[PDB]
Amino acid sequence: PLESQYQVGPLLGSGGFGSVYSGIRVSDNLPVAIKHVEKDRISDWGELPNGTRVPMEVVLLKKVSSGFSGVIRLLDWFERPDSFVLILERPEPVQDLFDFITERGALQEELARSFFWQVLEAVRHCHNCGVLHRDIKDENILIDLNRGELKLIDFGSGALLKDTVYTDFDGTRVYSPPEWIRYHRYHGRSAAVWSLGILLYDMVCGDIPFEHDEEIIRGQVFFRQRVSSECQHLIRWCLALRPSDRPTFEEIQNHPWMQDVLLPQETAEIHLH
Ligand SMILES: COc1ccc(-c2cc(N)[nH]n2)cc1
Repeated sequence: PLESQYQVGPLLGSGGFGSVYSGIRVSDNLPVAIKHVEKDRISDWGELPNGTRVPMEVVLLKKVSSGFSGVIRLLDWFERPDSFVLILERPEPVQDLFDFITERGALQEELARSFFWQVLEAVRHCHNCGVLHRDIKDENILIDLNRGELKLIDFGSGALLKDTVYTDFDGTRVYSPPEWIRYHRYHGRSAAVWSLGILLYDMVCGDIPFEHDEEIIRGQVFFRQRVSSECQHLIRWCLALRPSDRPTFEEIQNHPWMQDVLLPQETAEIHLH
């Protein structure tokens, strides 16, 4: 079965998410990523339209895995006695946004605008599909270096999108909102906008704004790099302490800083090639 269908290459990475290997689909030589997740480590379980017991990650990936290239697509999955195996698409050449920022430093605003816009479109796709990611951050964003296209990865901390309060959270603390830190309660969309504010600051400053719980709660934004007034305004808006004071996705995309975005191919030509 799986073992004959795929040629296993080297280990790409491992962590909280499991172990991911580079691979090639034997039928058409297609580049793939093979992700292994131990059953004993899966806390959130769900069921497909048929009713098979699978990790929540598989449920969420199927709901979002269609035509749009802003989310990494689930090609297939397999159940083993003690693990689940996920076959994912693999761009080549690729680099995650964390590694990209680490190597190149703070991004030019034209580049951050293109990247941030693409993340916003990917998050809107997830929400339209009834999926909440819950771990939007530089490490969970892949850059397709040839096309200048960004892809969201790791739906392992995600949930089905709902309009009621969430009282559980297992994403990244430094990207978590003050309402979670203080009350252990948040609403999906406004918590997503907070994490987007953390991500934008990270792109234009080269590092995250807050380290400690006290800083998150105070929510005072200091700029360590030269950043335009419009970009600073948008960041401070996404990072409003009161969830109801944060912009909607529409308000972010209509912001003066978000106007005249480059197309992904133009972005690769100017900044990546
Ligand atoms: C280096 O290429 C990849 C490709 C895909 C992934 C991935 C996708 C999801 N949902 N988790 N991990 C990681 C690395």
